[PDB]
Amino acid sequence: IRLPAHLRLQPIYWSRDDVAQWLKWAENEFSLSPIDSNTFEMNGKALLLLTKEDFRYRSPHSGDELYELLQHILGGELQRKIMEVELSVHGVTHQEAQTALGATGGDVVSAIRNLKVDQLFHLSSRSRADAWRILEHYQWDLSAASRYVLARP
Ligand SMILES: [K+]
Repeated sequence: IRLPAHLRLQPIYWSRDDVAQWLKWAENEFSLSPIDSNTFEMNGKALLLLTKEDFRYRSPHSGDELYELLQHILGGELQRKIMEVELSVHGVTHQEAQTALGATGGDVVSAIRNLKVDQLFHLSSRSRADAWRILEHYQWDLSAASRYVLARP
């Protein structure tokens, strides 16, 4: 039906109060069994990281419904992807994560690798093929690849 204010923002901006308000909205809109407000004590970012099994454990009556709503109706899937990209590539901005996912078609794996080469390339005068060499050499661990180039004699 109609989503309330604040619930219209992306889930990554949902506060812990917004999440409780979301649960209330879904309960009334979908005639769910009463959901205790202390069932998801976390903000919208955390919410996106729970698995479907986690939603079922926390709400046996409605967990799977809530997951599908959040992830596949309210845009949770893309926001989980951008958050994984941003957290897998230190130094990446949120806007940059969105841009890289779009540039790879929602392929999280390609987007992370593309940003890792960008980040390592940014640390020195070495070329992009040099940065690729060090990343491949270090099994795409950006932390170790970075320290290799920073600690050269
Ligand atoms: K590029």
